[PDB]
Amino acid sequence: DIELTQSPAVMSAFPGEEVTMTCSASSSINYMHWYQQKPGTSPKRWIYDTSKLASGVPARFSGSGSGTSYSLTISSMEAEDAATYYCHQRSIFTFGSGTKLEIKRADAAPTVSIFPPSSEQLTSGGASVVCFLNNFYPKDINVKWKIDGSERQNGVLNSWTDQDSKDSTYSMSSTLTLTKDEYERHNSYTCEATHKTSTSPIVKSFNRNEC
Amino acid sequence: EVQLVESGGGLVKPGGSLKLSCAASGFAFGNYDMSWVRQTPEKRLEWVAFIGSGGGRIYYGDTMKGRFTISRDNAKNTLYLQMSSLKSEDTAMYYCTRHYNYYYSMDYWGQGTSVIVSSAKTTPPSVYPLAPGSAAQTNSMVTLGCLVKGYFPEPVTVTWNSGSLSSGVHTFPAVLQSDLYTLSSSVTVPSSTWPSETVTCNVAHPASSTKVDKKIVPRDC
Ligand SMILES: C[C@]12CCC(=O)C=C1CC[C@@H]1[C@@H]2C(=O)C[C@@]2(C)[C@H]1CC[C@]2(O)C(=O)CO
Repeated sequence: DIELTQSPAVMSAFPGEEVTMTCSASSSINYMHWYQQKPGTSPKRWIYDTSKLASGVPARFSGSGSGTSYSLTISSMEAEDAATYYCHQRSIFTFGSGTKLEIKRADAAPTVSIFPPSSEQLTSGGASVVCFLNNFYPKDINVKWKIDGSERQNGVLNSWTDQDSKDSTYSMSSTLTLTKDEYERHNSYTCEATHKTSTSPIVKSFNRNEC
Repeated sequence: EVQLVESGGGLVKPGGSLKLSCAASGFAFGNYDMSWVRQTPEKRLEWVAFIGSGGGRIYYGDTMKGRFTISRDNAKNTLYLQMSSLKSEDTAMYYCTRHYNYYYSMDYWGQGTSVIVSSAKTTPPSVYPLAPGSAAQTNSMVTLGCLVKGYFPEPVTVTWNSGSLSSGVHTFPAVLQSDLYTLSSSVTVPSSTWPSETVTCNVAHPASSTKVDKKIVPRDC
């Protein structure tokens, strides 16, 4: 069962940098192909037969390799290059798992905002407290929830957007879902964002016994 | 010019069957080897089936195990995939692809048709307005939102003021919660414009044929 592994899984670079990613095969094969995919669209043939560029592919891209080791290289990378690149070869069932190339930019702190459960949701017996952490960089950010002063960890779901196609920031939602009855037994709700742009968290909060 | 257009995907119970189709345009369909490739929820790409130009040569991926049948009708420029005894692991986006030469790169791909294998039933979303309430903001900008909860399957489409508020919008990837999907969308507008100018989220769920608008109104405290 000849299998493909790709390294790195994820990498980020500023425009202008040289980029290299690798595709390794468990035994020797030839004529490796590379496919480019961006969110919400189909894979696209990018490099084929180890070194041939597909139509529309700039000469900054090159493919090379032999045996058990293949690589895709980009000179002077451009923002439009950001995508996942997958290797594959004619005898392989499962494509390589991909290298996702992301765009490095200047650090940015999130704009944070918190929302109490709506009265309409409460009527139905559930209670979601929503916190948005918008337009930040890098992707790694820590969200902490405190209810009446004690950290809370159960019932939180976080969802990050794909890197933003115009400004290269990320955004994320952090949602604390509770039963209406559990929500009604506590008062202070806090969402805290800790990001490497500051040693001090960004804090948004509300008291349920207001409004 | 070249077009490959898939159809036939949808929700199917485990153990069920489905037939996918791929309509081809813009090229001599019968001169080309064709394939089906699927992408799982984990973004893994798996070569499902391959068929030679004349329909007399066929290959299948390792986990197919006789449950898939690729066929083609060169007179109607259509490729098919019959799928049977479906399992949860067969949930994926199914792509029609065309082969260039005999090293078997795939030089054209269709748009994909989504197959979801589970016992869940189509369910419309609840949509809730997210106003600041007791978390009132005070800057030059204000951020509002909509919570979309409890629908199946993906996707929903969210717009704000019918697409006229397009900048300042973040619609987050949905996540499974009690085996149903939930997402939120945020919009940011000058604080001088709300509530004086109305802000409404527009939620569409095609699978359930549902369309709801939720006006974001200041809360009655
Ligand atoms: C190049 C090849 C063999 C030679 C040929 O006339 C046509 C093809 C295309 C389809 C390929 C096939 C294989 O070599 C085995 C493959 C890769 C198959 C599609 C799925 C496959 O059956 C597997 O996934 C086996 O593990």
